[PDB]
Amino acid sequence: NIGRELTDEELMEMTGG
Amino acid sequence: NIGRELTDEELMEMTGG
Amino acid sequence: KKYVCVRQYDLTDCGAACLSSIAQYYGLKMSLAKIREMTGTDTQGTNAYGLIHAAKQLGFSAKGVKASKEDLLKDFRLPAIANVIVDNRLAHFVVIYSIKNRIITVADPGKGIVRYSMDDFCSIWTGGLVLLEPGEAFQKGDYTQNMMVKFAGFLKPLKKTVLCIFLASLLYTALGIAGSFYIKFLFDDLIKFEKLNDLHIISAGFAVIFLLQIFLNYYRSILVTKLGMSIDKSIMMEYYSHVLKLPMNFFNSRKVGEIISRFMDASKIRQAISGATLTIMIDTIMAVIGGILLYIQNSSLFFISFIIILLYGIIVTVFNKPIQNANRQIMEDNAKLTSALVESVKGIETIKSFGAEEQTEKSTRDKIETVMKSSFKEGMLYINLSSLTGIVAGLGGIVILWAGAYNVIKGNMSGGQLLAFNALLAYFLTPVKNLIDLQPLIQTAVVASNRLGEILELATEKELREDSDDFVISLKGDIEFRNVDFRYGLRKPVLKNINLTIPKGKTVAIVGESGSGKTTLAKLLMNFYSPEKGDILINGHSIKNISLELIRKKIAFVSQDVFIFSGTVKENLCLGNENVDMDEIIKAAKMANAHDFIEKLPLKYDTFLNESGANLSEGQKQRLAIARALLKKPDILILDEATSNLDSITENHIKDAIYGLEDDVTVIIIAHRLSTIVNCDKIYLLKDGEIVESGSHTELIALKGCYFKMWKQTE
Amino acid sequence: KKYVCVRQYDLTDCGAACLSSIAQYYGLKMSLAKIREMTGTDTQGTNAYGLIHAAKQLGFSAKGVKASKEDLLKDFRLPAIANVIVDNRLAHFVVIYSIKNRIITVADPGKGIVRYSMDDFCSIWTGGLVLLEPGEAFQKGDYTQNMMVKFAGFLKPLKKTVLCIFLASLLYTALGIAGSFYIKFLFDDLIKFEKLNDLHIISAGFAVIFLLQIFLNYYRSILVTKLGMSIDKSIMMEYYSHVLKLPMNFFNSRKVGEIISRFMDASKIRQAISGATLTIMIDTIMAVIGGILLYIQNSSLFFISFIIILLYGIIVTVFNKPIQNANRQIMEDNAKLTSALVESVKGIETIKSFGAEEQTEKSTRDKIETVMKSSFKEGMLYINLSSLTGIVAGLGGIVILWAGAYNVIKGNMSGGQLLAFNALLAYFLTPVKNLIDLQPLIQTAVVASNRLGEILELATEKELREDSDDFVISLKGDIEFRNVDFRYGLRKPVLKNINLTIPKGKTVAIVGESGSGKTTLAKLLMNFYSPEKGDILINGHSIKNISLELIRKKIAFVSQDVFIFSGTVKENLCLGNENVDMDEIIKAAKMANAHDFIEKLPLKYDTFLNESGANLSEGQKQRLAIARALLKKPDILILDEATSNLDSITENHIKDAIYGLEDDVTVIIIAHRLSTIVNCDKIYLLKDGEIVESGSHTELIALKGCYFKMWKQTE
Ligand SMILES: Nc1ncnc2c1ncn2[C@@H]1O[C@H](COP(=O)(O)OP(=O)(O)OP(=O)(O)O)[C@@H](O)[C@H]1O
Ligand SMILES: Nc1ncnc2c1ncn2[C@@H]1O[C@H](COP(=O)(O)OP(=O)(O)OP(=O)(O)O)[C@@H](O)[C@H]1O
Ligand SMILES: [Mg+2]
Ligand SMILES: [Mg+2]
Repeated sequence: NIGRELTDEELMEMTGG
Repeated sequence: NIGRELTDEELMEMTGG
Repeated sequence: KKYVCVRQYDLTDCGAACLSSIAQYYGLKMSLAKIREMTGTDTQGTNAYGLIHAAKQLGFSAKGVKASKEDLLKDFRLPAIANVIVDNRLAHFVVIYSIKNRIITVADPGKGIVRYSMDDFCSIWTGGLVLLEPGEAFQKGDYTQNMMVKFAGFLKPLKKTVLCIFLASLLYTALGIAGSFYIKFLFDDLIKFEKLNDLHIISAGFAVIFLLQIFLNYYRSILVTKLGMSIDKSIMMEYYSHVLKLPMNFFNSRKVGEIISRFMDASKIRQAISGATLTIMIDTIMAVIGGILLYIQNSSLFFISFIIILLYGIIVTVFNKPIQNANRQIMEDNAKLTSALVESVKGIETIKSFGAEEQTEKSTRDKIETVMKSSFKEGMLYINLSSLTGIVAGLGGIVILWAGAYNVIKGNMSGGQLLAFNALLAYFLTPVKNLIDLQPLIQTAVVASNRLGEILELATEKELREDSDDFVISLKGDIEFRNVDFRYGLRKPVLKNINLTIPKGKTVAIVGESGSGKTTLAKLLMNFYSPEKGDILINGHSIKNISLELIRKKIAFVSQDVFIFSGTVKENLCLGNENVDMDEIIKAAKMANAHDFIEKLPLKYDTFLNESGANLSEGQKQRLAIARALLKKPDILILDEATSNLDSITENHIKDAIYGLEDDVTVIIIAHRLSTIVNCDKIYLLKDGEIVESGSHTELIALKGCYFKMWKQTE
Repeated sequence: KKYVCVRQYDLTDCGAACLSSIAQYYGLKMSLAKIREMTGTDTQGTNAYGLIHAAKQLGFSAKGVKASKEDLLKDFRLPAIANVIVDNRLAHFVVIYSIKNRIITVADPGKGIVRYSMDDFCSIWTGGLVLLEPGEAFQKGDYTQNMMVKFAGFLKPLKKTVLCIFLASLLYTALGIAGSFYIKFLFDDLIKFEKLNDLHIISAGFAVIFLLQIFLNYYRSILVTKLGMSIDKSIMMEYYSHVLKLPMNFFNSRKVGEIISRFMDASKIRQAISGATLTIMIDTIMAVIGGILLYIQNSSLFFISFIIILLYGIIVTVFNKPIQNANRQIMEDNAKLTSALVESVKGIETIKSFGAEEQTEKSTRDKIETVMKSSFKEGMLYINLSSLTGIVAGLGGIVILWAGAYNVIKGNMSGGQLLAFNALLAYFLTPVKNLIDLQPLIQTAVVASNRLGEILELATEKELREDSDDFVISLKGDIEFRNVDFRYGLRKPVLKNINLTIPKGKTVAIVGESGSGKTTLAKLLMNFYSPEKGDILINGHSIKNISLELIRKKIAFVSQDVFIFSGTVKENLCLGNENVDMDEIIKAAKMANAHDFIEKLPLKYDTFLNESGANLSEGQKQRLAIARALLKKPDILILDEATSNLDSITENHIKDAIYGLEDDVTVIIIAHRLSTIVNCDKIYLLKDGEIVESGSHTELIALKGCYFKMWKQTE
């Protein structure tokens, strides 16, 4: 669990489906 | 020849399916 | 004389089918497609004006009369075409044939011929009558032909595969005949005389015979499948290749679904044109051979087999029609249920707000009840057929044994011949059963073939024109419209004969608003539709007599709505023109300013568009389209600016580009706002299909005309 | 340990299946719908934030990690969710299970578990990872059972019919087995002893046996069809009745197609239950009887017939899967071709403008080539299966005859026994064939049953709320929002913290722009959603406590996009309320200005209404909706603008209706123009999720605020 952290804005922009 | 004469615009209104 | 009714192929084709039925009643059979053309049927429906105009064009003296309520006057000739409001949703057109003893006969194109009484017919139909009479211009003729004859021409070059299939199938039945005699050989010699050494050898021999039979079946099946795929692909590709070359009016008339469904219809006739011909060629001859074999085997038992086949044929031909009548009703009722259910899921907001879910639940239950009633009604007839066939099969099976036993006891044949006949009955019964069962396939395949081929027999778009291209190979010249009037079909004319001039290498704008044309005139210049009165003049020559391929390849067009095809930008830009270097593409991207968009993309030009450029914005799509127009480097350019997404950010870029053309190429701009047309040299306003005035911005402002009011409304 | 991956039931549920699979990988099974609603899947797709949200509530200690180019270190706990863009068309989610030795294993929800290497996989997925770990406050539990157990509950009340199928089914074969023995009797009692009269008697005896068998077959089939209809109707009806009682978020998540396809899914379960519960109960018994009888007849050839069945079953099982994969590939490629055909037909305008007919023709030919290659590849698979079945079916018969003859020569069995045996082998071969052929039916049926039962188990709308009804007879009171916050889904909350107050019986207007949830407040007051923070106070009482049915029957709401259902005006206008007199209907029509377009209608009593009728105009639809709203006779009404069809003249009639209602009722109008709101007592302006200020026109103008700017923008 040492990977680079990702912000919540990218999580919102991540539109999977 | 019996019946009421129909105008051209009324004929244009006559629509089928 | 008998009554003939033409069946409808499409859902919006009630007007033309009745006219075709009348034509055949007067002995003029012509393809329904050529009727549908001249009638001008659209997606919505058919105007009676089209029917009357077409009838007069053919030669039928046609009179449109509002049919009175009292219709017991035998003063006009029959039959006649009239409308019927069968349901509130859809009007319809039908043909009334004759009246006898106050019973009317009506040929509904949807459902054959139906008879009505005075009480229920007058209720359904609305006052309408079109009297049609042969006026000494009509001629009894025939233009229609046998379409399957044309379609066999694709099968003819495939002689090798068909001959190999025929030979393999013949050998298959021969091996079956040879192998069927095992019971007779067993019960005559082998069991009675006890020859084990012979028993083993005979068993092995018949095993290898059967194995060879199965291998031959495999080899035949592979060729049959390959031949079917080949014929199917050939038909579909030929159909599509022909369809792609038609004038646009065909595509405006019909929907996309009615053009796509022909692809399924092609695989609908592949199975006919392969299996039906193979069965006719093979199974008939094999049934004949089996007939002689059984006939020399026994006569009375052959007569028993014949009566079995006769009963089977009688039952099948009796129940062929009602099962279709039930099936069509089930299909209609199922569609009616589905539409009314989708209407219930969509209106969730109302159905939950008003607290009316019980009201929709009861209705849906009473509709599902009807669906199940129709299905059960069909199921009863189906099971009746199933039980009646089994009764015949079993009674025949027992009677065969009874007759054989009688014959062997009286001393006419031996024991083995009876069981040999029972084994061999397969090769004489199954082919005949296949022959009888094949009839509905041909019955529907002929209609499918006609529906597919009526399109193919239509004349394509190239040969309508007559051109002299060798004299003039250059687009350059003055554009002139003189007394030009064009109409889409049989509706009100959109344009009226006008006098317009467009000079060489000059900047002209055409503004149109409030429903006025701005694209109709452009497509008319593009030779999409043939002008009826007047001509379009280029450099002292009418455009009609120049090669169409050059004209479309020398005029660049940007539609009001843009279309992007599934693929990559690299191939999307140079659509229709290969042998293109990257240098001029990059130059065009400079003048099109698409470069600002390519850097952020993962791949520069190899970027795949997901689905028709769904990721792009319409403003960006328009810019890409502009680039396509520029790549042609055409003599004439036609633009339609974006409505609101220009944002005066790409507007200056477009002005810079059109200034930077740096050649005397003709430019046409169409827009609904007057902001930028100030720089344009001449501007023309089209009001209700009329060019009232023609001039530049300053003079038009000085005239204090309607253009002045439009400018003040804009600013 | 064991790897688990859950398939897709629908097409938009890619995100939910991954989380379900990860949960099951750690012993947590949940109905896919219950995790689907919790993660808040939308129509478009799933945002990773929803996955993290549901994970951290479920027990997993999730983390959203920006996956780098190197993700090979053995530091984070496997398995983990990854996001990919499949062939650069649309986003998708998979899960990474094992990473070792330059090999990646991903449990794609679309397919089975698939293995990739470093480069090909690393190319496709654009970073991003979701770490999941079952830390504290986690428990291994399963909330899902077997859905079929529930569905047999529909079969249980219809028990008496089933036995009538079963009782007949025995009496069928009990006769049929006798009917086979005829061939033996003839070859024993009749061929050798030439008993003519006994032959005549036995012929009629076996004939009447066969007719009795056919009659019993008819009687069985009628009952089977009726039972199937009953079960199918009950299943569909129960599902449709349950669907209507769900909150709106269910309907906003999914589309209309995924609710309708559930009906075909239910139709599938009818066949599943009928076929299984009949065959498993009857055909195994028939097989047992046949096996015992033939073991009595001869032991060795019974073992021959057993190996025949074993080989047939092995052949079917080995070919079950590749056929399915080929069928899936064909179904994908056919749609991928249909897309290109539809696009080309749509864009033929551009195609003809640029003269690129060859460019589309070649691409379509290449895609047709792919379709035909797939079709032939699968056709060869059927050819192989049919050949391998035929080899067994024929060689088994040949060796059966060979062994029978060999046993006859040895003197162990007679010829009549051999023929009766060969004839009776059908009753032991066909039932086993039916049992083997039914395995795919159960395989698809269990998936369909789970898919339909997930919706059924989901919580109904009524059950969620807590009620206190007898305390509050009357709705009357002040409307207030206390610190109410709301979000549609995973989307950023559109509605923020607001504070609003509405007095008794006053006219209120709501003005908003650019979609700031102006209509959202109306639906929230209608209690379609529930505010997670804040509450709505009426008469000093929170809405959550008041009974839902009384609210929904006593709130008036008119949709901004009006909807009318097909039928007749008389019942469509009074949707929801039955036992309605014509007097109040006509008074409502008078006050709603609805009667004046009733005279032109064909019949006032029965004006048949069509869906999307050309006669219907949106103004008339909205007038009808307003008529329904006034017919509900509440004190609380919500209305939206006409926005078209002479809004100025309709304004006078609307003002006559609200003023002429003559009661202290509350009305809320939502509009984007300030013209009519001038006389409104209280107006509320909404900007980007916040009420800027509360008041009337005069002080808002005097406030020198933004409302001043909008008013000057209007004029
Ligand atoms: N083949 C056709 N081409 C164009 N318009 C057609 C055609 N058939 C019928 N119409 C109708 O003719 C009317 C006028 O079409 P026209 O080409 O003048 O459009 P327009 O006013 O320029 O509209 P837009 O600016 O949206 O293109 C429209 O109502 C349209 O539906
Ligand atoms: N399925 C949906 N239907 C409507 N709005 C949705 C939906 N999903 C998300 N939203 C969001 O909900 C918010 C409020 O939608 P609402 O229906 O209240 O629009 P509105 O304020 O009436 O706008 P408009 O007047 O432009 O229709 C918007 O920000 C919208 O993007
Ligand atoms: Mg236009
Ligand atoms: Mg809205």
